[PDB]
Amino acid sequence: TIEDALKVVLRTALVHDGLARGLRESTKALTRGEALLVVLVSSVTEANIIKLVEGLANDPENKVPLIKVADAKQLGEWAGLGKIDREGNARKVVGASVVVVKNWGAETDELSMIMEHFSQQ
RNA sequence: CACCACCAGGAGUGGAGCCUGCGGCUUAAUUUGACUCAACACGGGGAAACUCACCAGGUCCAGACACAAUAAGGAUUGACA
Ligand SMILES: [Mg+2]
Ligand SMILES: [Mg+2]
Ligand SMILES: [Mg+2]
Ligand SMILES: [Mg+2]
Repeated sequence: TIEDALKVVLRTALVHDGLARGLRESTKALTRGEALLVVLVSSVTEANIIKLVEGLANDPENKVPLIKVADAKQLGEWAGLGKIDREGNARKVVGASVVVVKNWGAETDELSMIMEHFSQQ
């Protein structure tokens, strides 16, 4: 439970339609006040998705949430991309790089837990 | 036995001009069914479009669902001039 509970803050976020999944979507979404928590890959390739979304979320005003995690293929199952098959093993999905969140669909204590790790260590 | 037969009759039709239905001819198409009574102002069929089925052209999917493929560093949709 050492900071891999970001799945459950994302999973309750999806049920209240609050993930602007996708490089195009996220970049559009976080170029407004919608940017509420952001999740990034470490690096996929060629370093420029890494440059681009970081510079937009590093604006000179308060809107700087940023969380740095591992490769994208896991991350799509960490978000909602449907591969349930009513819990069956089959992965029919792809992996996203940048998920930006709006409104997080919840009141979770893990939601309480997560920002504090984002704030204090 | 019977004016969907005759008798004694009446009013006609068949002639004419138009209206309408069928065959034919023509047509890109002149959509089609029904040929004695028991087909032919019949399909309640008096069709400008629609009806509409025919002809000449142009859109759309309104091809459920399942399994594969594709694919959030975009599977696909819409459009101003
Ligand atoms: Mg006459
Ligand atoms: Mg007729
Ligand atoms: Mg007729
Ligand atoms: Mg037709």
